[PDB]
Amino acid sequence: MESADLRALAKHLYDSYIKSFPLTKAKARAILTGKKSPFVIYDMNSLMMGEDKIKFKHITKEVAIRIFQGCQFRSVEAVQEITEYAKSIPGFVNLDLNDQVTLLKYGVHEIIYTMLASLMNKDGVLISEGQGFMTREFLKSLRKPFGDFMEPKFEFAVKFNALELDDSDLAIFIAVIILSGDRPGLLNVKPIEDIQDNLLQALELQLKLNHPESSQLFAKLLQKMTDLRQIVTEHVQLLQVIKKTETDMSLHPLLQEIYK
Amino acid sequence: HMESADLRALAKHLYDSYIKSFPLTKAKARAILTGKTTDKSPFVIYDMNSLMMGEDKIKFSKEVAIRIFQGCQFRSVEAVQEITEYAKSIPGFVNLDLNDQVTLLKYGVHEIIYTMLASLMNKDGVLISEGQGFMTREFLKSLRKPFGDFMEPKFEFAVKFNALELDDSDLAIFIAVIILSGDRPGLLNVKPIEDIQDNLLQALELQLKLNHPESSQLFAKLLQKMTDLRQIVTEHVQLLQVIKKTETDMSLHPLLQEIYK
Ligand SMILES: O=C(O)c1ccc(-c2nn(Cc3c(Cl)cccc3C(F)(F)F)c3ccc(Cl)cc23)c(OCc2ccccc2)c1
Ligand SMILES: O=C(O)c1ccc(-c2nn(Cc3c(Cl)cccc3C(F)(F)F)c3ccc(Cl)cc23)c(OCc2ccccc2)c1
Repeated sequence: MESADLRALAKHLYDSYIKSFPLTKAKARAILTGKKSPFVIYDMNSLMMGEDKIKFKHITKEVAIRIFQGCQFRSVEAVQEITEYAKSIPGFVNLDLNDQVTLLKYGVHEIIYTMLASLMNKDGVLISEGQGFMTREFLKSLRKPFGDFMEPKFEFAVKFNALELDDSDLAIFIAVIILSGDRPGLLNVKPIEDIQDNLLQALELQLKLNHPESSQLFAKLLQKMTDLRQIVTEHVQLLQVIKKTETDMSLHPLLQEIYK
Repeated sequence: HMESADLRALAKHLYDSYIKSFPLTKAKARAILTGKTTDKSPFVIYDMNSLMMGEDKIKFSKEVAIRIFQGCQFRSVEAVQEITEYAKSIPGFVNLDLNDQVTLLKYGVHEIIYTMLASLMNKDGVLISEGQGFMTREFLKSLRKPFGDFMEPKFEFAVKFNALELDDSDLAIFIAVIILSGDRPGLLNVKPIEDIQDNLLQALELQLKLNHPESSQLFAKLLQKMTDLRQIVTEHVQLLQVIKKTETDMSLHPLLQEIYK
């Protein structure tokens, strides 16, 4: 590829990434630092006032369940956002339809965790397009398996955010995740890896121009995909504990199907 | 109101999801029904013995009409699942109130099943087991007690509906328009549902015009078919409640159980 083409590909993805995702990293960092202040959830009572404040649809019997299920609601929303962005990656829509489904089926969890760090600091997480803020303290302190469902995400995000990537970096990074040629059941891997080679090239040039003073940031960011695979697995294994433990969770079969 | 280029994009988006979500497309169904091919020919079920040989051919305990009736329930549940997956891809649907999401599907899945079952039908019968079987209308109509005429209303609608000669790219938008109906009982926020339907209706009008330029007023004719569906769903529901209060032997799947509450 030629450098001018990698600049063009990077700009393409950044523009799409902004249109696809409601709350950008740049905007989220403005809210967390205090630069319109969000509503803060730190305990039982402020949660009760919050679902009365903005009427969170993710939030509205037991508290720890309602919070867990609110993550699912927002996760379903996010999957669709990623699916739209995926269509703007040059070459993606020309792939075999089964392979498009396969790449998204397996990539979304890694991409959600990555983008969830954009909404997080060491003390909590933004919610509802940045109008809320749920504290790490409150999440960590939830009961039984829910307390320890939330804390691993924060632990990844604090390390990941130490890289100080911006939205133009992340757009290419997320694209690289989607075009992973090692997902189970892919029919035609060659054109997928061909796109990933171009995206990898663009990420490399992007990180060098946008962080010239950061030695081997490219390599350091590819090593975070090691983390991602591990956390996604830990995440999956945790869901199956709730399914086989919680008699409270049985919901509406239709909702169950939406969240399948 | 949108720009034509944006409506074509929405049409292309929905057709692509429809392909990804529904295994047996109308295009594939018509190829098997038309024949000519030797690699796709179905095994045909027209009586007791060919049904018995059929479960040995296609791999499709108790009484025949029941086993047949149960084969429809199984496939309906799968259909509910497929429609739910398609719905999530409709831009804006998953962003709606959670109650309304459930509500739109509760009432819409039957109208959509009937519509898409027409794709699997001609005047003589229906494809089964992902198009590997074909059961004759004659055979269904001749089932006993209340089950005989349980199957027949579907055929009556399908023969008329297939006369519009829609293809999958048209049906994709049509199905979406059905789901995002703002006049379903118990919806909390009709406005955001209606704004989505305006976009889907806009997309449908443009799609039908480009893809059937010589089909005068096909848009309006296709909306007048949404009238039929509402009537057939009611007759269907009322017939199940007869079976439920007659066959205590038989039992319904929880997903369908809930949809009719
Ligand atoms: O606005 C966003 O971009 C956004 C994305 C992700 C989360 C979120 N998801 N999950 C669990 C999870 C993950 Cl991580 C990945 C796939 C599927 C799921 C699951 F289980 F929900 F299905 C979390 C677990 C812990 C935390 Cl603090 C956040 C998440 C999100 O939450 C914001 C949120 C937190 C509390 C209550 C409501 C909403 C937002
Ligand atoms: O391949 C498909 O996409 C497909 C979809 C629908 C049917 C089918 N369902 N039903 C009854 C029904 C309806 Cl209509 C809606 C909700 C719930 C139910 C019920 F009662 F079963 F719970 C039928 C009644 C009459 C007819 Cl000829 C078809 C159907 C279907 O059958 C194909 C089929 C016919 C025989 C044996 C096995 C499968 C297929």
